[PDB]
Amino acid sequence: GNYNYLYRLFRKSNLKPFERDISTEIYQAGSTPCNGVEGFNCYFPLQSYG
Amino acid sequence: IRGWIFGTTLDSKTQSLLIVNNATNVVIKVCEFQFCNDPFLGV
Ligand SMILES: *[C@@H]1O[C@H](CO)[C@@H](O)[C@H](O)[C@H]1NC(C)=O
Repeated sequence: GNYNYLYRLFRKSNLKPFERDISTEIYQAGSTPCNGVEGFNCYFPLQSYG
Repeated sequence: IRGWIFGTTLDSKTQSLLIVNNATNVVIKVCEFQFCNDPFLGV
């Protein structure tokens, strides 16, 4: 299984044309602030292709 | 005046544009810069 290729799975808004976003900030999917700490409702925005 | 810096957070975890005129050539980069509180040059 090759996991070197990634794709962003969450983002607060859609990308504008030809916009590139490489930030790895933890996406807060809930009402609880993550403060850079992963956990419940606090996900890494990138995910590997299988 | 020598340059401009553009971005959203103007710090790391994201990219930010930097344009700087040295003395004979303008350098433009988009690295994930960690800018200082009061950035400036040391001429
Ligand atoms: C650009 O960054 C700002 C920073 O808060 C954000 O509000 C805005 O949604 C971002 N632009 C896009 C297209 O997501």
